[PDB]
Amino acid sequence: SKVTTVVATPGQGPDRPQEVSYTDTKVIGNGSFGVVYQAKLCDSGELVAIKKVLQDKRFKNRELQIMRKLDHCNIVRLRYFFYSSKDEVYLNLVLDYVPETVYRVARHYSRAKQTLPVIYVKLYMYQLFRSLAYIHSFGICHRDIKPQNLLLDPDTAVLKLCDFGSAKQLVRGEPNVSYICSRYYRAPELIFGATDYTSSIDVWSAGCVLAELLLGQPIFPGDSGVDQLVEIIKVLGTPTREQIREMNPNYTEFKFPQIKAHPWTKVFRPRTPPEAIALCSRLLEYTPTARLTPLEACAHSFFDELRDPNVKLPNGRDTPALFNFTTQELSSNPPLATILIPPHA
Ligand SMILES: O=C(Nc1ccccn1)[C@@H]1CCN(C(=O)CCc2ccccc2F)C1
Ligand SMILES: [Cl-]
Repeated sequence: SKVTTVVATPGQGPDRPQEVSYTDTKVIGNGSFGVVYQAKLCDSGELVAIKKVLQDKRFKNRELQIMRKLDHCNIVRLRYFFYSSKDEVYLNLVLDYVPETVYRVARHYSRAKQTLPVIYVKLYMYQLFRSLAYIHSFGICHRDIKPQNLLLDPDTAVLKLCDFGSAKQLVRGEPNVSYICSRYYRAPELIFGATDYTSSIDVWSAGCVLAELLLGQPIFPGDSGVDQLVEIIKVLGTPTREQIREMNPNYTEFKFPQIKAHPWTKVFRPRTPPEAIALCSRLLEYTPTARLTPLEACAHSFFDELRDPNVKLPNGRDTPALFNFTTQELSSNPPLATILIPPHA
């Protein structure tokens, strides 16, 4: 029956603080940056996650500034934020609580020697690509796409991208650090130490998630960058000098095993949908500019089942909102609306 009452600022809308009381506070992880609590809002009884992070006095929090601009069905919702306190200041991000992650669901299937039904692979990957299409339209790259950062409501099948702690607006000409993004999901250009990478690193990472959901395990594992590259070269083949330059190591000797392109069909298990494999090959490309855009991925034939008017979830419910595209979200390529928004929508 303990209640904490704070004066917190809404995430969206004008900077107008209000009194917010929450209860049933409990720790649900230490996210390196700080602690993450779960709580229940007294008024509505809705569950929230509170991400407590040490506030730098010098500059405003980049995660916060990005989160306040974002408003999308497939991105974790910032309800409130407030400051508290050691004698240092802590920023608290109050987020809509989502009970599961793709990581946890995938692992349950994995250690039961089962593959996740393709319907869920389609649903999760499509919603990820929508979230990426949205943030990329602002020039914002996530830079840490991985199964742990993909929240899931198992009932509604709604996926929400979270953890914008590494997220940044990439401006052509300005260099960016190459040591972001988690091991297994790092694009080759990042491994090669490129600082002139684009939002297409997120597409590579998304491709790694797709393959993982199909395979039941990470496609490019390895404790070192060298090990990872070998696993990449085993699938994609040895990168041509042309492809190397576009990834952008520049100065640093080449010298990889001269291995042939292992055909994509033999990578996955026998009855893996051909379109799933086709999609992978167009996401996991050496040349960054050669990779599909998020919006192009959404319109790929692998997701056709989702656009079928009779499609429903295995639990009987309707699919979540898949077609409520905005102008912002479609700006990369508006003509695609004729595929993305089907007749019945
Ligand atoms: O954290 C969650 N939801 C959430 C978090 C932040 C914002 C919205 N929703 C769920 C509830 C518990 N989850 C977990 O994966 C276990 C907790 C956990 C373990 C290790 C590292 C971090 C962490 F949060 C996923
Ligand atoms: Cl599920």
